Amino acid sequence: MKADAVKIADGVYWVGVLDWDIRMYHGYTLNGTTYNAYLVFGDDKVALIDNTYPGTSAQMWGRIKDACEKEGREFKIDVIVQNHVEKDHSGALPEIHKKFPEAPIYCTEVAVEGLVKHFPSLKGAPFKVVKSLESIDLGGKTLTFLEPDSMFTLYAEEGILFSNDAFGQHLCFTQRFDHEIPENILMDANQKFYANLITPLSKLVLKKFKEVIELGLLEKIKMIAPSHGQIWTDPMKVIGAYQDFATGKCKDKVTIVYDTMHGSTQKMAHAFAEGIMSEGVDVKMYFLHNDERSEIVKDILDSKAFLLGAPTIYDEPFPSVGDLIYYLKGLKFNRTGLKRLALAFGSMGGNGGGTKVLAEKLKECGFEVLDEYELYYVPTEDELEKCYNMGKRLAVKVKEMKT
Amino acid sequence: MKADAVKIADGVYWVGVLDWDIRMYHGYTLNGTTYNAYLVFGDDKVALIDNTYPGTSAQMWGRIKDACEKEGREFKIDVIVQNHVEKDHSGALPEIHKKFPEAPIYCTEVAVEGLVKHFPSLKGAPFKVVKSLESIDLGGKTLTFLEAPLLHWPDSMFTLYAEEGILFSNDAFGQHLCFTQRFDHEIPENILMDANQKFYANLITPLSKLVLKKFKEVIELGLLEKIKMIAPSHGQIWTDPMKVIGAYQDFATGKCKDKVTIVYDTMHGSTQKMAHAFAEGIMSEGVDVKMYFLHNDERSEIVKDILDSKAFLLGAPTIYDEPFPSVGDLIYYLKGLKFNRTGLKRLALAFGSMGGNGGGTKVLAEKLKECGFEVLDEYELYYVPTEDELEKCYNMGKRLAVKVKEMKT
Amino acid sequence: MKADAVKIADGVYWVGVLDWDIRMYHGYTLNGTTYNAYLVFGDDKVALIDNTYPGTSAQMWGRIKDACEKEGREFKIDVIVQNHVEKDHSGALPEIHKKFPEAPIYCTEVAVEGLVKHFPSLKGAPFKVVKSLESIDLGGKTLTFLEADSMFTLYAEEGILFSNDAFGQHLCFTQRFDHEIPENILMDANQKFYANLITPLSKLVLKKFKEVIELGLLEKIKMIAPSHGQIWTDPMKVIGAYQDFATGKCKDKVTIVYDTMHGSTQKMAHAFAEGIMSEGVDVKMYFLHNDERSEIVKDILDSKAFLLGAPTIYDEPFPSVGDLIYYLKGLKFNRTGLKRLALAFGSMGGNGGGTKVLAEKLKECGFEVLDEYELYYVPTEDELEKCYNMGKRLAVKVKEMKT
Amino acid sequence: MKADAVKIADGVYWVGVLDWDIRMYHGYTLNGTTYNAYLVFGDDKVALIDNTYPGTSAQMWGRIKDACEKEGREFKIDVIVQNHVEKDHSGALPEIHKKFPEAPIYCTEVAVEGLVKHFPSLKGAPFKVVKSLESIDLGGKTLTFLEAPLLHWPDSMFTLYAEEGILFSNDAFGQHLCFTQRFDHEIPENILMDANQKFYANLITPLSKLVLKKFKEVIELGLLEKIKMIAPSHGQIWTDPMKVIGAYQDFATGKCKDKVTIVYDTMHGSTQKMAHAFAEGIMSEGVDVKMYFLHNDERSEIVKDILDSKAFLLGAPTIYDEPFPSVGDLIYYLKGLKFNRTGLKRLALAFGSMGGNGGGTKVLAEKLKECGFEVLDEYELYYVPTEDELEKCYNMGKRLAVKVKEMKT
Ligand SMILES: Cc1cc2nc3c(=O)[nH]c(=O)nc-3n(C[C@H](O)[C@H](O)[C@H](O)COP(=O)(O)O)c2cc1C
Ligand SMILES: Cc1cc2nc3c(=O)[nH]c(=O)nc-3n(C[C@H](O)[C@H](O)[C@H](O)COP(=O)(O)O)c2cc1C
Ligand SMILES: Cc1cc2nc3c(=O)[nH]c(=O)nc-3n(C[C@H](O)[C@H](O)[C@H](O)COP(=O)(O)O)c2cc1C
Ligand SMILES: Cc1cc2nc3c(=O)[nH]c(=O)nc-3n(C[C@H](O)[C@H](O)[C@H](O)COP(=O)(O)O)c2cc1C
Ligand SMILES: [Ca+2]
Ligand SMILES: [Ca+2]
Ligand SMILES: [Ca+2]
Ligand SMILES: [Ca+2]
Ligand SMILES: [Ca+2]
Ligand SMILES: [Ca+2]
Ligand SMILES: [Ca+2]
Ligand SMILES: [Ca+2]
Ligand SMILES: [Ca+2]
Ligand SMILES: [Ca+2]
Ligand SMILES: [Ca+2]
Ligand SMILES: [Ca+2]
Ligand SMILES: [Ca+2]
Ligand SMILES: [Ca+2]
Ligand SMILES: [Ca+2]
Ligand code: NA
Ligand SMILES: [Tb+3]
Ligand SMILES: [Tb+3]
Ligand SMILES: [Tb+3]
Ligand SMILES: [Tb+3]
Repeated sequence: MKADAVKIADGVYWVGVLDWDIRMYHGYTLNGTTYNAYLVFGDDKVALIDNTYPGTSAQMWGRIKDACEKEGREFKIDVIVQNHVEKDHSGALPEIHKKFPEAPIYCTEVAVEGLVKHFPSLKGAPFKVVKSLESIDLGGKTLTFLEPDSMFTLYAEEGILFSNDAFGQHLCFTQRFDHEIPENILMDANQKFYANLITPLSKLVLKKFKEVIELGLLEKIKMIAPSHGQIWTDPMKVIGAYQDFATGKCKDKVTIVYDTMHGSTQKMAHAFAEGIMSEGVDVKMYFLHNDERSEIVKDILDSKAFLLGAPTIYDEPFPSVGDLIYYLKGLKFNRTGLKRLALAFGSMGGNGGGTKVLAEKLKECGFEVLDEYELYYVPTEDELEKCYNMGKRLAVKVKEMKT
Repeated sequence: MKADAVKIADGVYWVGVLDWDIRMYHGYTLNGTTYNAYLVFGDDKVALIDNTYPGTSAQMWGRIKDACEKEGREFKIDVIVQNHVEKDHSGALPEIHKKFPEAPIYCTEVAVEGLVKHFPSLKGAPFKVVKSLESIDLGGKTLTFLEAPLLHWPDSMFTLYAEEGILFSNDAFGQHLCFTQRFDHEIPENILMDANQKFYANLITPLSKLVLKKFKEVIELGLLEKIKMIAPSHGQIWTDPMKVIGAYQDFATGKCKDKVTIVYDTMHGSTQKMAHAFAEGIMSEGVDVKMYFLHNDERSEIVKDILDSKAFLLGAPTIYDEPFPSVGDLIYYLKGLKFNRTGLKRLALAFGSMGGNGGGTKVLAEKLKECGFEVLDEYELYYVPTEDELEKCYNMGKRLAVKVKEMKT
Repeated sequence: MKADAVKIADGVYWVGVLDWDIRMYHGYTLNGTTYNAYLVFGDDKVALIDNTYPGTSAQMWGRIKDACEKEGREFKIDVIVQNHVEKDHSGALPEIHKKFPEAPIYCTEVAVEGLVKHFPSLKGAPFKVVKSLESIDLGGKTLTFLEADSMFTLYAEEGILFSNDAFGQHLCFTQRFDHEIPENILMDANQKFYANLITPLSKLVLKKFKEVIELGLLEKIKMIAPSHGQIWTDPMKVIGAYQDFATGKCKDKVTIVYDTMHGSTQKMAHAFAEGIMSEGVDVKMYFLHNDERSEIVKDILDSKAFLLGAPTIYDEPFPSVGDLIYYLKGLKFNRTGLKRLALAFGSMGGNGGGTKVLAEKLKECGFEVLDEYELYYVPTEDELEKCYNMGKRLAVKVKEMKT
Repeated sequence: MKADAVKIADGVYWVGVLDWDIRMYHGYTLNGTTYNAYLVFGDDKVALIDNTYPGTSAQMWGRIKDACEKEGREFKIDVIVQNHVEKDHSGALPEIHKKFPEAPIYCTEVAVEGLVKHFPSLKGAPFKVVKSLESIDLGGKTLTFLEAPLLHWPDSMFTLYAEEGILFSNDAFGQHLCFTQRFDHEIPENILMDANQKFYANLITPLSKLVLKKFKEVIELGLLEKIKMIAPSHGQIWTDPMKVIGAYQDFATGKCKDKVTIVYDTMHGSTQKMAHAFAEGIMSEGVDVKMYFLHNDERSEIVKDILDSKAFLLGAPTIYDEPFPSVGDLIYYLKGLKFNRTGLKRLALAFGSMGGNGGGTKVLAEKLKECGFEVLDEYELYYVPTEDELEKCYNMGKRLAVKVKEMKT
């Protein structure tokens, strides 16, 4: 396939893949994504950093051949860098190794095991295990590798950090850089990526950033080139966002999620929202029947409170909540340093109990559950006024919470 | 709307609603359903048994008018029977009460409170509370009301038209089917019995001990033989009531097939490969397999197949120390259904792929035990299975299938 | 239901409905919408302008009650204004007329017929037919009705135009005004609304705007309060956007749409995109298997070219294209004054013919069809280079077209 | 992957793939399917008949190895048969040729060009072009290749194992079903025949005149009686070949039921009300109705029901002078299927609601005529139907149903 490479610096090209048509990846919704791969042309050696998903290499090979032609160089890769084992970035490694079998493959020790388990044809390939802070000279360009299957690669002379999934966003535009798309789209996508993939590592993000700041390594980063989405020409913008998300900096905002069979829990959810809105607090409303866990958690990330509602069905809450609860148990939002507030609610026709389960699970997920409200069938006008008042009292507590 | 009634016995008509276009109801998938309502014409009085979902009464009113015209009777309803409070059978009650405000409403004591909570305009309506058992005479036809026959729902009743032995069972013995044909014998048996199995699996499973208790009582009392037809609130009318009663007895006592239901989810395909390998092992022993992929399959079809399966396998990869979250929906649903209430603890295996510390399979095993399954083993592997690891899945599936065949029915 | 009204001016409130959970309306996808209704308090009479979808009045009644309480007025509506017959804005009229049966209903002559056909209980209601430029005095506030079944209502003293669907956007936020949400979200939603609902009326928008500019009506508009979405505190921003869309002002951009059974048409679509991108022209890629007609036409609206691809199935193009083609026949993009460029493409296994149908239908929809390309089964490397070259030549022509 | 082969006759095995988790294929909905591949062991040579979709060969290789082991034979393929080029049956050919590069590949002349276009690594493979009625001897078993039997696809052929009368028919007589059971008689007849009807409706309808021509040729010549089993490329194997042959004859000649298929779309619900009212009229005459809502129903199920319906109703509201656009997808699909090729011009009515000038119903009538239907009438109304307008829909449906019952197929 003929496909053009994009120059990102002198002798450095993006040779990635535009996955235009994918709509979901591991339960994360998106309007396409990219698998970013990079080609560094030293005076003596050409290095390929990461690659692409199995079966999607046609674009990558076209861009590699285009870059080599633009550089007046033969079609040859001398060094292969594999920053991560996951197949969205290593899926073409068996093809690359077959075409260039003498090119050493630089990766971590655990990555050698993971890559051969994925791709048995790589058994006996020339792996060069990196045990951190190792560097190689390409001829006027230095690549420093920093580590368990993942690592970052720094092109030292220009300060380009090949950060793999860190600082990535699932976006698929013809534009390659952060500044070429609307800021709201970029930052919303970055927020979704942090919420779904970085939240449980929040304490690690804080610990690592202080080390990097105190050592003086932050100032050596001029560009961040991740494995998905846009390339950051303003690295402090994404670093700042990660710091805010890792420390629990939230808006005066509440995320409400519910499911319903006959509509009563929906009426309650809307009534809680009216109470919250009466205090000038923002609301995001999600209906589990047709909304996505990945968008929900994006909004929980900068919300100070989270309401979850569902009716009772055979003594349990409506089962769609179990998917979100399992996902929240994995994400561990309390790792951000904040225990967001919460309320559990729902309608019932007999013994009830679903709201009691929701309250217990919200506490297990790290939320500070303030109250529960379960009612019988269709809410009366007075019961909807109770939902409003509860939402109003919650919204006052939200505004009093610092940062 | 002009719509014809269907005669089901002398002076008894179906006047229900064909909900042609609904595809899902409380998370239960279906290709339309019906809201079955019935008109019983006595010599002196007419009774309407149940009605329909809010906003769907146009067909019902057309059929009621047609039935009156076929009977040579005035357009009048004397008695309103509510066998349940849920809006799929009581949604038109405010309209019926407004048209016929002196027609008493027969229902249970709790149903009065539930009906007024749904529909405040019914405050002050002429409710007639049925306590345990009560009969009324329509003139040559007797309706006997039986309060909370499965005990669990105090808002429900069965109504028996005694002289012809027609049991108006409400949701009991119902199936979510929408055909122009009204009777059990007018559609393919597999469609009818598959729909009945799905209805039991999703709605009756946790009440299995009560179904058996109620059946033993009815058989020892001699009431079973008075039932000549079962006219439920959804789907087909049973002209062969022992066929559905027999099926309910089998499902309530845990009579299963030499069959395994496998459910999994996957991000990169490794758990899928494992699931297929377990199936190959099971199939090598002549045991049936149903395979479900949680990415796009439905909880309501899954539990239909668990109901007559002797084993259940659940697989998912690990994502941040937990199993892939789609399993949580099915696990919450199984916790509600309580399959152990059938008297059988179906066998189970938990499996999955991992990239680091793993742990998702140990969570699946704990949850399967909480849902009442007898978890025999767990198998978690690293990334893509090797040929030998797929052979271990096959062997595990083969050993499970031998155990499934040795389990007595 | 307890729900607060929002003051938009002295004695003027938004008393609408937040339809939080709707995801589709007449085949138009959205993340909820609103049904905006307005309450105007004259010194002598109170007027309700529009209302809401059947079964969604709970919020509206709560906000009306709240507004009357904030004003120190009794719960009473003296005048009812119905700017449109469609049920998303007239669905509560039977309830409003039942509560206030002596309140006249102001609407156009055709609207009386359509409202009684929807709601037979309104037979005998006190309708007051409007012909155009009719005014009513509420006591210190004047409402001027403009017939344009639909009409605009102007609150003359403050220059507030109640424009019904004109200038609307399908958005559901707690924030009510244009300036309170990200500009990209507002303008993308406005673009989608124009593309799906105003495109075929483009010649009328330009005729009306010229009439309104030549006269002194435009400067009397200080705020545009539509029936969906945000209220425009900057009315020239949306009027300007409507002018651009009605005159065919496009970007150097191409929208590519395709469907595929085995993946060959997808490969072709991606190869055309690579050619287009080599010339610095933007690409939006849609896959009909799971993408939406309403998003597709949003992007066609500011694209200078449109590529449509599909394989042949029993001598016809893959049937999903028929839905988009029927929709484009209704929208009439040539009414913007521009015949956007187009190419038809696809793969076949025998006699083919699907691309010839696509090319004929694109011409019927008003596109300037430049070429067609149909190939046999999987494209070879040379055939993908042909797609690239065709896309490259199209992109040169796109850049030469005067905006 | 370890996976067992299934013996279907002496030295003949199914070695196919269970695609458990697929839900859609080229716009055709299904609950999984299979890619049926077969191994014929003669005394001296083994032949593989078709294979599977790219990336799904793991099961196939396991079953091939298993069948060899069951026969006490080495793991070797001597002859490769490609009854079609399409990748669901040729996707593993590059792997099979790489493992057994001297095994000739029997296929049609066009098929060589199509296979090399899909798979360039097959350039220089040992293709053996078939011209029809050609046979090969495997040692006590004979395979007879029949070029383009349905005529329309020059890439296809049928293979007959002459001694046992097993016809490997590729997609002809196939069904998209995925069960552990392999034969027609091991599953409910309604599931099998409904799946067969769906397969004919979506894939064979436009070839109906060729089906009749081919069958007439086969019957006068007497080759019909040499067919003891039909082993297609998807779904169940026919141990009762006259059952599927009979069904194909009925579908190819336009034998229909007293049945009407109604399809509609709606924005505000008025067209839905009309559709339901037409159905009530039809049902009053004892004629069957299938109702489809284009918002969430599938073209492949719709055309299944059109195939044995004597009439077809299509409704949609007007949106900017055109019918609601979802109808365009169904119309494009019907233009391809050419139901008039069955020899019957099914009756039709176009209907819809409008808010201004209308015109959508006139477009629907023109398109229905282009698709080969006999359009009897059109009915377009303003906004919400009144009770009298719904009575008109009922009466129109009643008159259509009387005409449906008078039609002799
Ligand atoms: C299938 C099903 C099972 C139910 N099981 C229970 C139950 O175990 N306990 C209970 O209190 N209510 C049960 N209900 C009643 C609902 O909880 C009740 O209708 C509630 O008002 C529904 O709220 P919703 O309108 O938000 O769906 C059940 C309802 C359905 C349809
Ligand atoms: C977002 C994400 C989070 C993950 N978290 C973990 C983890 O916490 N522990 C672990 O062992 N593996 C983890 N993995 C790796 C997967 O479990 C691993 O890739 C596995 O092989 C996937 O199985 P599958 O192919 O069935 O999806 C994670 C993978 C992803 C994409
Ligand atoms: C159900 C079906 C019907 C087909 N009909 C035709 C046809 O009428 N004419 C033709 O030339 N090819 C036909 N083909 C072959 C396809 O056009 C061919 O595979 C094409 O390359 C598919 O493109 P895609 O890979 O983009 O789906 C048909 C294929 C299928 C599966
Ligand atoms: C976006 C849109 C465009 C419309 N365009 C037209 C039109 O061009 N001509 C017309 O007669 N009616 C038009 N209508 C009105 C519908 O045809 C009318 O509301 C009809 O009653 C809808 O029927 P349904 O309820 O079955 O959707 C339009 C409606 C909408 C929402
Ligand atoms: Ca340079
Ligand atoms: Ca897309
Ligand atoms: Ca290890
Ligand atoms: Ca349907
Ligand atoms: Ca009487
Ligand atoms: Ca008892
Ligand atoms: Ca851990
Ligand atoms: Ca254990
Ligand atoms: Ca939503
Ligand atoms: Ca008129
Ligand atoms: Ca499935
Ligand atoms: Ca031999
Ligand atoms: Ca011939
Ligand atoms: Ca017109
Ligand atoms: Ca006509
Ligand atoms: Na009421
Ligand atoms: Tb990644
Ligand atoms: Tb029910
Ligand atoms: Tb509107
Ligand atoms: Tb096929």
